[PDB]
Amino acid sequence: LVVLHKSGLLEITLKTKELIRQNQATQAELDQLKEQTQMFIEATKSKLQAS
Amino acid sequence: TLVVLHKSGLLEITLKTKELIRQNQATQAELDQLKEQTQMFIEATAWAKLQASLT
Amino acid sequence: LGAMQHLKDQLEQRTRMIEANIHRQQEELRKIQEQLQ
Amino acid sequence: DPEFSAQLGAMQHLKDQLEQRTRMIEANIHRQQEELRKIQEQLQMVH
Amino acid sequence: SAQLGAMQHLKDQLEQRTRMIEANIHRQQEELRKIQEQL
Amino acid sequence: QLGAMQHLKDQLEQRTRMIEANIHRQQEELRKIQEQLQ
Repeated sequence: LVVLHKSGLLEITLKTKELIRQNQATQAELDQLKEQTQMFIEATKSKLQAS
Repeated sequence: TLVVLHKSGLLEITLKTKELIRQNQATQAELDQLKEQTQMFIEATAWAKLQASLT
Repeated sequence: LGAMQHLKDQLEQRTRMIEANIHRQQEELRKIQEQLQ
Repeated sequence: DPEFSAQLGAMQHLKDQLEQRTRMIEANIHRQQEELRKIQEQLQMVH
Repeated sequence: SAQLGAMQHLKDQLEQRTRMIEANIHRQQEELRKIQEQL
Repeated sequence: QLGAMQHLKDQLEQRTRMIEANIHRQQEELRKIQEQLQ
């Protein structure tokens, strides 16, 4: 941990886990936005309100 | 149907609200994670767990 | 129209659910800031 | 009260918020990518 | 006192993330009253 | 402990690469979503 801090791999590890976290959140948001699309454009060819 | 929602302009509100729930849930997840990383940080005064968490 | 209300019922019911949620997040947050002295 | 130009305008309103969500996420991702660049930089400087 | 500063470093990241989350929560805090009044 | 550090640094580099890959994939999905409307 001392070497980790002085090498600054500590900072890198933490910022990297945080960026991974953020990226997973963006992936989740993107998946939901995806499902509502491909469902929006679908009700324009003939559930939605219920959603 | 949807036309009623639009007429009520509850459309604007329902969408904004559902958006708001999504955001609140995301930040809640972040908060849960921060809460444990914090705890585990503190608890170490246990060290193996944190060091294992960083590697 | 009679529908409007029932949907709205849930809407006030949910917004006030969210304020509570935010209050909970803020208290939890205060705890975290506490622990870090 | 109005006629089903209610339809048209409901559709447009929904499409607009949905697209707005798209640009929000797009902004999010770019911020992530710059953070990436910073991490990769910082990581190039470790022996 | 080698580790002192490393531990401090972790505590620093935690203070920063805490501030992040709190800022977000307050913006959401604004939109909530905005909408609930709207009704 | 030179090599231990070295090892961790490699793991970190790999983690960046996937992240970067993800960022690209996520962008295309966006773009697909960005299409469809118009």
